[PDB]
Parts: sequence; structure tokens; C-alpha cells
Amino acid sequence: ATVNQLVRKPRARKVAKSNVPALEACPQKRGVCTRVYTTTPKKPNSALRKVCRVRLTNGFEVTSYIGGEGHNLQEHSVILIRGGRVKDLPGVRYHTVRGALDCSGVKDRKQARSKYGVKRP
Amino acid sequence: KADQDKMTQALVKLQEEDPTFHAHTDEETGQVIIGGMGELHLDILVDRMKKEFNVECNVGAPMVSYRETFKSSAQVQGKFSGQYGDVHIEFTPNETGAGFEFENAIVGGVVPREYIPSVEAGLKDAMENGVLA
Amino acid sequence: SMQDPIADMLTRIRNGQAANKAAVTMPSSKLKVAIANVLKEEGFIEDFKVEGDTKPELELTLKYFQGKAVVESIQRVSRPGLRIYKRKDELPKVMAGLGIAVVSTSKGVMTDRAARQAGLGGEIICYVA
RNA sequence: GUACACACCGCCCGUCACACCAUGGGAGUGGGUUGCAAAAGAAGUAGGUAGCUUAACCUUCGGGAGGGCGCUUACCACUUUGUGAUUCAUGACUGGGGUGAAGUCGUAACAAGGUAACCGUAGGGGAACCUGCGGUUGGAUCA
RNA sequence: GCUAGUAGGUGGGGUAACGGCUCACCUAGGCGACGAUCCCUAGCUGGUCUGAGAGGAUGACCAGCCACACUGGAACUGAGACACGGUCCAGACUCCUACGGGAGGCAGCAGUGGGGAAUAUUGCACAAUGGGCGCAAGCCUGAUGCAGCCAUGCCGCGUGUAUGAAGAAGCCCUUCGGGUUGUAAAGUACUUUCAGCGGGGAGGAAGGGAGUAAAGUUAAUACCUUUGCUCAUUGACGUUACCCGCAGAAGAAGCACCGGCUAACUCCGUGCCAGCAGCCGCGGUAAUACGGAGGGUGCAAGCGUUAAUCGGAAUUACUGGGCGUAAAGCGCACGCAGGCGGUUUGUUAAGUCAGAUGUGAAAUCCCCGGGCUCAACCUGGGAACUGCAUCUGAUACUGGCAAGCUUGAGUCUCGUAGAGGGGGGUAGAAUUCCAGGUGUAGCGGUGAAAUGCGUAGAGAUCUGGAGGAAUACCGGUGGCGAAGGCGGCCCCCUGGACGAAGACUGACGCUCAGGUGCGAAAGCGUGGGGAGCAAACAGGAUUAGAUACCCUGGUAGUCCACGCCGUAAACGAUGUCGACUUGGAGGUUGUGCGCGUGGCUUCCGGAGCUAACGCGUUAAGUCGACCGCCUGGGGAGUACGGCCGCA
RNA sequence: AAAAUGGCAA
Ligand SMILES: [K+]
Ligand SMILES: [K+]
Ligand SMILES: [K+]
Ligand SMILES: [K+]
Ligand SMILES: [K+]
Ligand SMILES: [K+]
Ligand SMILES: [K+]
Ligand SMILES: [K+]
Ligand SMILES: [K+]
Ligand SMILES: [K+]
Ligand SMILES: [K+]
Ligand SMILES: [K+]
Ligand SMILES: [K+]
Ligand SMILES: [K+]
Ligand SMILES: [Mg+2]
Ligand SMILES: [Mg+2]
Ligand SMILES: [Mg+2]
Ligand SMILES: [Mg+2]
Ligand SMILES: [Mg+2]
Ligand SMILES: [Mg+2]
Ligand SMILES: [Mg+2]
Ligand SMILES: [Mg+2]
Ligand SMILES: [Mg+2]
Ligand SMILES: [Mg+2]
Ligand SMILES: [Mg+2]
Ligand SMILES: [Mg+2]
Ligand SMILES: [Mg+2]
Ligand SMILES: [Mg+2]
Ligand SMILES: [Mg+2]
Ligand SMILES: [Mg+2]
Ligand SMILES: [Mg+2]
Ligand SMILES: [Mg+2]
Ligand SMILES: [Mg+2]
Ligand SMILES: [Mg+2]
Ligand SMILES: [Mg+2]
Ligand SMILES: [Mg+2]
Ligand SMILES: [Mg+2]
Ligand SMILES: [Mg+2]
Ligand SMILES: [Mg+2]
Ligand SMILES: [Mg+2]
Ligand SMILES: [Mg+2]
Ligand SMILES: [Mg+2]
Ligand SMILES: [Mg+2]
Ligand SMILES: [Mg+2]
Ligand SMILES: [Mg+2]
Ligand SMILES: [Mg+2]
Ligand SMILES: [Mg+2]
Ligand SMILES: [Mg+2]
Ligand SMILES: [Mg+2]
Ligand SMILES: [Mg+2]
Ligand SMILES: [Mg+2]
Repeated sequence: ATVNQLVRKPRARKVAKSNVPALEACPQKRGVCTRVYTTTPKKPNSALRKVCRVRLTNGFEVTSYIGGEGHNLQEHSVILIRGGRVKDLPGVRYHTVRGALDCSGVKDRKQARSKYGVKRP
Repeated sequence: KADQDKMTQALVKLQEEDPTFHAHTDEETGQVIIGGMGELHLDILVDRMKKEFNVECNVGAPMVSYRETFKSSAQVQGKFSGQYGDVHIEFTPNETGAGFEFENAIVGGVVPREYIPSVEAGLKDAMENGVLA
Repeated sequence: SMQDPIADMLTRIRNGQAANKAAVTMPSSKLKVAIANVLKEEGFIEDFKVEGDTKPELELTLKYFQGKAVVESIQRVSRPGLRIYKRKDELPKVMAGLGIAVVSTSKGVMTDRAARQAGLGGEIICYVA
């Protein structure tokens, strides 16, 4: 690109849209679980992965992943969601936070307790 | 569903006012069970919910836990057809309160031992979901 | 068309040095002669000469130190498309001072060092290393 | 030569079936915002004066000057009407796209892929495609 | 595209003041591709974060400016307001009421409800600084000084420290030998910051109020003022910093991580399950990747996670990238605006350069210092603020003006080659059709067939006629044209290129967004024409099927005039113009004297370039000017809107 | 002459 051309039309940067739309520049958002269900992973991974549909205060409804072993979450439970997409689950762009609001910490967790909201023995 | 949300809020407020009133959602059935000191006590609270909170709801006796069983015995073949799976199972009624009994009576490796657990899992899952209701 | 004559002069030297040509000849002009003198004084070119009156021709005698061109690279910093002017403090340094930069100061065309000593800034004609 | 590399028992295209996701159209429908043509006229401010009234000034002592009030006019907020534009939401149904699963039908390309392939264009056909016309090599072969 | 107070003018009115500020009248202007208008978003700045820098992102705290004060509107008073705690009106809300009528505005401080992932006490003092009023005393001050809450951040400090093999137990691992935890702990000798308890103790305090003295002032040693002098007095913080004393290791470590990237490893459980995951991926019975344990690594009153910004990203490349084949050269050309432009002299000084001056708030940043036990923090001075205006110099270069020159470009004279274009005409060969003669049973087609044709005489052969279309050989890696393209011969009209030797003009040039023209085939419209060929279509075959390949037929179309369309792998997948940089073999077309010198063209190849393949004086080498274009693959060159088109 | 196809796998 010649200088004169660049003067006429400047170089433009990419939009670079975010990958966590529902959060809307908020570290966490709160939502009520409309449904809690298990979904199969994309290839080459085989499991039953726990997910929930949560209607956030912002009003966007997004699938969120309930991490750890076991969950107490049911329909109408209030949970706090954070950014983080599950590779092998399509349309899952958020993770539920264990130990926040209704969501309970993983039982019998002695390592990475803060991540799974488990209080020190 | 909109009435459900209103109902939940109404139930919370009523529970705050009256601690002898207990309202909880059964996770299994998804039914909301209301507990009270009297039928009138519950009727008032239901009426309040309808009038004060404008919640339309239907009140009935909670569904009792029900279990299914077989009365007669029969030998049945389940064939799935590459993907291949063939099993012959004899179902017989057990005594009342005897529970579930599974017997592997395969002889001579007609069915590979590796697939026996899969057969059991399939039966167990199907039994849990029932056959009638 | 020949919109930049000076660029052609530098190109002729560079191409001549690559081709192991003893001399490079171009149509003479006052600026080209001035730039040539700087190269001769800095010992990048052995000698320069002008011939003809109606149509003068500038001949530059290239020098090879060890069968390798003395001028490793020659580049036109200021061009018709984009002109570059530098203040005295901002005058460029080539190859950590090993190279020269031809600067057109008010007094005349001179090396960057000479212009910096003078304290007069000017347009940067080219970098010669 | 090759788009194959558990290596042609390779690879791989499209219709159709099913579930789901985002999206376009759609009798329209309901919000937001706004353009234009009008309407409207609280208060205030300015202008005029049917009338009413008047500490300081003047006076022939009657009044005069000047002012206030009221009325009226101009401007103008709310508000109101008609007709457009734009944006958002939703809509029976419908178009194309994407994602599964070992569904169905074929085999279009990749080897000369068994009618070389492909480009533009026109016609035809369940589908990939097929055919005509002109163009390209980003075709193999040649003993 | 926009605009009628609109643009300007004249007069009058108006403002503190200029002014369409306003009004009348007059003229028809003003604005915009250097983006008007309109739509969307937004307080601005000094600064902050990031970055080597250039940039990029941002504008919380502090400071400057602006706007706003329930919403909408208006004015009054005043030096100043169209006024947070003023007025009036209207509206929405809340409240009072005797129902007639009234009251109110936390985006001051604290606080409540609500919303949210989330953000503090309805504190103390006016002791200091500053402000209002006052002669002053003083009064007022949710400014401000302080306190409370919060790991939110930054900084500093602690949680002991020497000794300690018993290499204890206990844990984990183990080849059961042992190794590891680990001198770690116990054991022993010390130290006591900080916390706690006790006792001392700065500084922020200046001034003001009493007197008292002198001087000034005055009629006055009055009073007043001024400066000294003397005596009590002023501190919210506050149980102040700090110092000192006392007891005792007492009262004080957690979080994330260990497949690779990435420093840190095994064991056990689990078995494509449960799970993990930023990326790559891991898990199906020997998992350093899941969960737990031992051990280790990294950090530490924090440690992770999430969100957000910059970097790495040369991945929008000004610094600092590309476009033969990876994404990217407009199909080609003409050309306005714009960009750029040979050589010489004079002149000017716009750019450029130098110096000077004014300014560029303080703070921040940076440097050198100073003060808090140190640090964070506070602070003095300097630097820096890269900018801008003005003045005075310089004149190389760029520009302007003026005069030149010939070298670029162009004009003329002469000749050469050419399927260059448009128009009219004509020839020969062949096919088809029609008529007649001869003649007899096949013809035609295919891998093989069949459909089809023929005894109403085909096919074959000969003769005459008609009509349309294309021009064998020449013919060529040949030529011509900007590209698309252009092929028998003849005439007519017309474009371009090249060579030779002179003359002539005097930079008259190059590129080119927008714009305009031309632009294969197919297609469309109107009117003609129609031999051959042939989408569609029909029949026969082939096949599992055969909407095909093959066979027999056959319509549009192919042809002509005119009009439209505007696209192709419109390709050299290579923009245009100019300069420079080894060679060889050929083609075609001039020209000079076998040897030269021009134009064009084909193949090979050196340096160099390239990811490689290749390109290689016809560059994809080396440079310059200008333009077009690109920024992962799909979705998609599609949707929508616009423009254009008969479609 | 005709001559289709072989899920995804480690
Ligand atoms: K797996
Ligand atoms: K749809
Ligand atoms: K609609
Ligand atoms: K094909
Ligand atoms: K075609
Ligand atoms: K005026
Ligand atoms: K105006
Ligand atoms: K307002
Ligand atoms: K004070
Ligand atoms: K660049
Ligand atoms: K031009
Ligand atoms: K000049
Ligand atoms: K026909
Ligand atoms: K190679
Ligand atoms: Mg729709
Ligand atoms: Mg009025
Ligand atoms: Mg095929
Ligand atoms: Mg083929
Ligand atoms: Mg092919
Ligand atoms: Mg067909
Ligand atoms: Mg705003
Ligand atoms: Mg950088
Ligand atoms: Mg006033
Ligand atoms: Mg006020
Ligand atoms: Mg207030
Ligand atoms: Mg407040
Ligand atoms: Mg809340
Ligand atoms: Mg008060
Ligand atoms: Mg490592
Ligand atoms: Mg294991
Ligand atoms: Mg970058
Ligand atoms: Mg690149
Ligand atoms: Mg390609
Ligand atoms: Mg390409
Ligand atoms: Mg081209
Ligand atoms: Mg100047
Ligand atoms: Mg400053
Ligand atoms: Mg000049
Ligand atoms: Mg040519
Ligand atoms: Mg001619
Ligand atoms: Mg045609
Ligand atoms: Mg036609
Ligand atoms: Mg035919
Ligand atoms: Mg045919
Ligand atoms: Mg195209
Ligand atoms: Mg072509
Ligand atoms: Mg192209
Ligand atoms: Mg051109
Ligand atoms: Mg070559
Ligand atoms: Mg389109
Ligand atoms: Mg369109």
C-alpha cells in the first residue's frame, strides 16, 4: 500500500468480538437454572456431561457447565456463572461456580478446593 | 411456568409469615408439595396465593411412590442388528420383598464375558425406568 | 518516466558494483555531481568526471577493495513520493557511524557528520554504507 | 499422475429422512425514536390601551405627569391530529445454511477416477449431475 | 446531497460588546466527496495503562474546562444566575386536608429501599488550612482536618534463631536390602520485633485575649493605629508518633500447580466411566494428564479463577508485510480531479533549516537532592512538555515566478511489413435439397446391435438447378490489434507500428479514484435467413437403473441488420510508465556497409531473486512514480438495501 | 461393452 493510498484510506484493525457475550464485561453473572440435563460430548470424547440452561439477570439464556463430581442443582436453583468454554460441548461458553449461591462445593475434594468451593478440612 | 415463579415467591413470603407452613419442590416429580397444620390452613394459603399473588395453581394429594412388577414368567429374545447384539433372557416373578435378582447362566461363551456387564447395565437402566407408568 | 534522477544514479552504482563494472555513466546534473564529491571524499568512489556541454555526462569510477564492492549498500532515503527532512539533533547515523548519510544542508550537500558539526539540519538524500 | 498415507477394501459429492441451532422472507401485529403539515396557548416577557385605581413630582389646586391593575396582542411549554421514515420485538408458514448417527438413493471429483477436468452461459434432470456453445490447462498417453 | 434568517447587503431596533442577534427591504446566495446532511456513540483535557519505540487502549482517583440539579419551560433579583438546599407555570409522583385548598425534590454528608457480580458510619472537630459575615471578639462551614468499615491496592515487618542423627517414631515408596520426609521434629541454648500489659512523651500552635512601652496621629501624654514588651490561654485526632519497662516462643501460613508449552513424580483407586482441559489432547484395567496420598515446584497474608486493556501480533506492517501457483492485478483502454515530473540561470523564500522571543497550569513522568527508623509516601530544584505563533537569519533541496536548452514527448519529409477495422463484390471445393437418366437389393450405423432408410426403386453413378455457411493447400512457437479478437481473392473508406536521413516545437510528461468507451461465448428484443451442426425433445441401444456416455432423427440457437446484456481459467492466473544489470541458439520485419545497427518475437540459461516450483535484459534481478487489491477456512460473493437490466 | 460400494477406527 502506497503512502498516498494510505492517506486516502487508513489501515483498519479487526473488531475482535468477545467470546463471552452474556457476561457483558462482568466478572460473574447470576442466573436461575431453567433446566438441568446431561449432554453427550463431541468426538472423540465419550461421557455424560452435566449442563444447565440459566436465564441471567441480563436476560440472555445460555448453557452453563456444572463442573466437579455431583451437583445439587435442579430447576429454579440460583447459581453464579463465569466465563470458560467446554471444548467437547458445543454451545457451552460458561461454567457454574461451585460454592456460590445455591451451588454447593464438590464433596470429598482435598485438592484444588478453591476451584470447587470446598472449605478446608 | 410464569405462575410457577410467582408461586415460588408467594410460597417464600407465606413461609416467612408462617413457619408451620412448609413448601418444597419434589426434585424427582417436579411437583411442589405444600405442608400445613390443617386442610383449611392449606386452603387459605392456596387461596391467598391465588388472590394476593394472582397465581393460578391446581392442588391435589401428592402422588404416592409406586413400583411395578411382573405377575407371569416368560422367555424373551432381544436382538439388535455391523452392530450386533443378541441376548435370550428369562424373566420370572420374585416373591414380594425379595427384590431384583440377575443370573448369568451363559455357558460355553455364547455371549462374550466382556459384554455381560453391558447386558446387566441395559437391564438395570430399563428396570429403573419401568415398563408401564 | 525518470521522475527521480538521483535514485537512478544510486541504482547505477549498485548495479555496477554487482556487475563488477569499472565505471558507471549517467546524464550529469548539479546535484549528482555534489553527491559524487561526497562519495569520493569519503572514499566510496575512486574518482568522478563530467564530459560534454550541451548534454553533459557524469562518469563515476567505482572501486573494489578486495574484489568486493566498497559500497556494500546504497539507498535513497528521501524520494519524490515522500520527502524526509531532519533537524540537526535528529540527523541519522548509519552502521553505527561506519556508514555515511548524504544531507542537503543550506550551505551545501555534506555528510551527516559534517552537517552535525556545522549544526545545520537538512534533507537526507541517501544512506551509503 | 494423484485431492491416497491402517495408503483404492483410499478418499469423497448431493438430494431425501430425523433432531437441533443460527438466519432470510412473510398476511401482518405491537413498542421506541423521529421528519413534515397543522392545532394548542399555563406562566413569563414585550407591545397597545375598553376600563379601574393612584404616597414621594407638578399644578391654575380642579387637575396633569407618571405608575399599578385589568383587558388585549406577539412569543412560547404541556397537550392534540394527520401522514411518512427508521429501529426493535413477534408472526401461521416458507427459503437457503450449519451440526449429528453406522438412515435411504446413487457415485459427481481425486488415476486418462473409467465420457479429462474446470470457467462463463443456456437448457434439462430425484440427487450428485447431464447436454450445447465458446474459453483455459490448473489433463494422462505416445510405445 | 443540504439550506429561505438560509448566504450576503442596507437601514432600524437590540446587547456590556461584534454579529441574522432581531426586523423590514434588497440581491440570490451558503454549504458538501478535504464527507456536507443524516444515523450511531460520547463530557473534554492535563494525564493513566501498555509498548524498545511508533503506536494501541483509556480518561476512576487529583487538577483545569464544560454541562446538569424530579421532568418540560420562563423569567426575576443581582457585580455575577436564567440560580442543588430561590420564584412562577405545566406535568409525573409522594403527602396533608375540614374536600374548599395545600406541601415536597439526597447526581451536598451520613443513611434506607431497589437494582447489581460488586463498593463504607444516619462518627468527631472546627485544633489547623480555606471560605462567608463582622471593627473586632466571635459566629457559621458534612468545605476541610480526623476517626470507623473493607486484604481493594502499594509498601514495610512478623509468624522465631543457633544447636540438634536418634538420621526417632510416623507417612509414602521399595527391587523389602533400603530410600524419602529430614536436622525436619523432639532435645538444648538463646532472642523477643510485632501483638499484649504497664509507664513516659513530642509535633501539628499560628493567633487571638488581657495588660505595658514607645512611636505615629491629634488640640489632646485623648482615642485609634503601628511595632516591640509582659501574663494566662487555645489540639478533634489521642490511650498520638516515638521512647521505656514487663512476661513468654509464647499469640501468628496459606493458596495454586507437577504430560508438553511450563519449574515441579510417583503410588493407589477408576476404567472412553467418573472426570479434566488455555492449546495440543488425556480416560476403554499397569493414567507422572481423572480423584486421593506421599513427595516436589512456584508464590506468600495471600493464592487461584473470571472479566477487561495493551503486548507477544511484522496478524492493517508510518516505524515495519504483501498480490505467477498460498488470500490478493480492475477484461482492456481513454481520461478529469489528485499524486508525481529532465536539464540551466536568475529571482522569491512557501516548504526546509538555524537562532531568538512569547507560550505550552500545577500535578504526573524523568534526573539530582532533602524529609518520614526503611519503603510505600511527602517534598526542593532541574529536565521535559516532542507543539504553536511571531521575529531575524541560511539557501542545498522542494515549491512559486521569469527566461532558457534539448535529451523526454511530439510534428513533418520517405519507405516497409501486416488474418488491424468498416463497407461493397466475386471465385472454387464440399454438404444438403429438387428434377431427370442408368441400375438393383440392399443401404446406414455400432464393441455388437437396433431404431432408421429402400422394390411407391433406395444406396451407388451421371447430368442440370437451388440455397446457406465456411474458406483446403499456403499456414508458421508467422503476423496484426489496447484487450476481446482477426484467415480465399478484389476494389473502396479508415487506424496503428517500425526503419533511414534531416528539419521543426520546446518538458508540451507519467499514473489515474470518479467518469467514459470497447469488450468471447451463451442469452434477450425487433425484422430477416436457415445448407451443415445442434441445447431441448423423440425413438433405438447400454445398464441393476441410464433422466447420460453411444446410434438414428431434430427445435432454439448458430448466420445477417439494428438494439440490449457486460460476463469467462476475459490467464502470462504476472497493473501502467521509466532506468539499470553476464550469455547462447532461433523466427519475423526494416536499414547501413561478409560484417554491422534498429523494431518485434521463441527457446535455453548466469548472477540475483524465490517457500519451493520457477523467473532470469520480454525479471518473478536492482530501483523510482502512480493506481488497483489482500489480511484463516466455511457461511458467501450469499442475504438485505441501492444502482443498472426487457429478462 | 460394462465395470457401484466398503460408516469411523487405532
Ligand atoms: K477419548
Ligand atoms: K427460518
Ligand atoms: K417484520
Ligand atoms: K464428469
Ligand atoms: K457447461
Ligand atoms: K444585520
Ligand atoms: K440563527
Ligand atoms: K435538564
Ligand atoms: K476553621
Ligand atoms: K509500509
Ligand atoms: K490529471
Ligand atoms: K527553488
Ligand atoms: K433447425
Ligand atoms: K527443492
Ligand atoms: Mg423473521
Ligand atoms: Mg397568556
Ligand atoms: Mg466417477
Ligand atoms: Mg470423469
Ligand atoms: Mg481430471
Ligand atoms: Mg439431456
Ligand atoms: Mg453519555
Ligand atoms: Mg510492538
Ligand atoms: Mg438585574
Ligand atoms: Mg441556590
Ligand atoms: Mg437537595
Ligand atoms: Mg449520598
Ligand atoms: Mg440485590
Ligand atoms: Mg447549622
Ligand atoms: Mg518441566
Ligand atoms: Mg491405574
Ligand atoms: Mg502488531
Ligand atoms: Mg503477509
Ligand atoms: Mg487455488
Ligand atoms: Mg490465488
Ligand atoms: Mg490482466
Ligand atoms: Mg521559510
Ligand atoms: Mg507541567
Ligand atoms: Mg527552482
Ligand atoms: Mg502485436
Ligand atoms: Mg489499411
Ligand atoms: Mg453471439
Ligand atoms: Mg436472436
Ligand atoms: Mg444431426
Ligand atoms: Mg445425437
Ligand atoms: Mg470476474
Ligand atoms: Mg483468451
Ligand atoms: Mg486475473
Ligand atoms: Mg493508461
Ligand atoms: Mg529460463
Ligand atoms: Mg449477488
Ligand atoms: Mg442486489
